[PDB]
Amino acid sequence: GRVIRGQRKGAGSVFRAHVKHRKGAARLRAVDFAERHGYIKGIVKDIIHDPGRGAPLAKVVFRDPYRFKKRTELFIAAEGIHTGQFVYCGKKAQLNIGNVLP
Amino acid sequence: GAYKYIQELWRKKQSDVMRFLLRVRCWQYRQLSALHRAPRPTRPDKARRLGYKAKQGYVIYRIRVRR
Amino acid sequence: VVNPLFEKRPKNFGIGQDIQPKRDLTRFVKWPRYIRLQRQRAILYKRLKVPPAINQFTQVLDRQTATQLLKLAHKYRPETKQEKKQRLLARAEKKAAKRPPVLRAGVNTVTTLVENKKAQLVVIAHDVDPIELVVFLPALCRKMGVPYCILKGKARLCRLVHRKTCTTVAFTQVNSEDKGALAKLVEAIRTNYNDRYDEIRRHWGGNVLGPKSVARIAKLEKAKA
Amino acid sequence: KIRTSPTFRRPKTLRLRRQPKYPRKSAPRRNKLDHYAIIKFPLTTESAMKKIEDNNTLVFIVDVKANKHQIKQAVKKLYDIDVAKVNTLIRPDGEKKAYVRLAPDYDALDVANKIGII
RNA sequence: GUUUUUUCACUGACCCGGUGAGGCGGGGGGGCGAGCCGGGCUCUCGCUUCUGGCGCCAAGCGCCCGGCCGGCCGGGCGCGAC
Repeated sequence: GRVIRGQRKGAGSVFRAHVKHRKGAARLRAVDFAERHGYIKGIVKDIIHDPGRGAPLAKVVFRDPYRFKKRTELFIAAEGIHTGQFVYCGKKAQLNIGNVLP
Repeated sequence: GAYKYIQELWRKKQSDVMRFLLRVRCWQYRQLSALHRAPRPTRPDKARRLGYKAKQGYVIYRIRVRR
Repeated sequence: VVNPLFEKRPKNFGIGQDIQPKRDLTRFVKWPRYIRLQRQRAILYKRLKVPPAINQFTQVLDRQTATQLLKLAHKYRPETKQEKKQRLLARAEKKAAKRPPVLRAGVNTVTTLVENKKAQLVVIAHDVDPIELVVFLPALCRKMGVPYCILKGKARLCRLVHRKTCTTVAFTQVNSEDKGALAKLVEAIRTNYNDRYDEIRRHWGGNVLGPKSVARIAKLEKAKA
Repeated sequence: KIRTSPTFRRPKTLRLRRQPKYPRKSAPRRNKLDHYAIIKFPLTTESAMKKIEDNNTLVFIVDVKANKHQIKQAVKKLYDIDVAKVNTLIRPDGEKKAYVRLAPDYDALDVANKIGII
């Protein structure tokens, strides 16, 4: 009549993930006009360790194509990426490591 | 009298006219909130029967109940 | 004369080369839920196979004829709230010391004089929101031989009466002088609605796709020829 | 004219200010913490009478709601005297005790004759 | 014709994903290739890739428009940014 461990795991409180020191959501950059029709250049700032992820992450600081601000995206660091490497993203971007394209 | 013409027109809900009007409004009413003020009765005619006079102080809400 | 310092300093709005200018984003705005709602209602009217009892309020009296009917309908203003007081000073002149013709407003006091045949013409408004108030009325006037005409605006028909909106407007009897204009309005109305109502009954609205979906069919026609 | 931002933010509509057709309460409720109602009684304790003769102060028992500013007028208004500073502690009894240090242009032991403590 | 009905794509409810709902779809102006003796067309690209800088709040070119004594002291509106 006691609930099994898996059923208790589904609830939360105790079996939830420890997301305190997690260095952020590893996601790509959002699609816009500078992704779909051409490319955009953004520099790799620093390869970083995410607690609770085997692979490292990369703070790749792109220039904002619309605003005066400068945007920063947490990519999954490709093997052979380094700091100050130019990573180009979009349709017309080249086919080499880190260089994301559709 | 205008009301009797709307009366039997609301009894042919199966009609081509009312399979459009009850279908495109049932679209419209899902996109508005669960419980909000209607500016008027959708049916002036039906609200006539149930005692709604169209004077100041009478309020008509349009609320949805999950089926 | 000229200043050689005044230099052309142009911008290169190519992708990535320079920042983008403050250009038109009106058609990429996240609109309020009510503005989005009323717009893609007007769109569903253009897609869904609208039945011809509702579509007959798209066949409207044109620009040139509408103002002619309003011109004669402006003669027949039902009296103002302050014009009401000016009749009961012409009263105790005769006591202490016939009526002129007007418009008849609303759906009740029109449709009670369509079966009665006491309307020489009916003026329908096209944008009654709970449409069922009027849907029957174009059909009603076809049977009783009253010429019905449909206008663009219930507010502008509500201007003739001293109110916000008015659904329908009828002509009972008119001034014996001004029968000519009233009778010539009938022939252009009677021969554009009543003489061809069986054509209006087989007249379906909507069933027109999006203009980029319509413009993709053209691509699939220009590839096989 | 074009929408410069892709977000429809609510337009800044005009608002009017409260023009009352009647005041909610008939009159303003009077200041119940008067200069008499704020200082209850001066302490005539040997420790208090020491503090008056040794440190140029007075020891009053003050209403628990009082600031150090309200007392600084309360002792000024009722005793025609000036204040250097006020040091308020709430006793274990639950009442406030103001150590009203008087400025040296006046005498503390002499004004203790005026208030009538010995 | 009318319905039962397998099979393709249609969008329009309905669901999902992103966004600070920032350039979507047609069409044109403007550059690369193709065919006829300045000519009118069939389709392609539409601006940034040698380096851990810089880039926002427009220069430019148009046009009306405020005074005082056709010459002297500025703001606004369009392409630029179809």
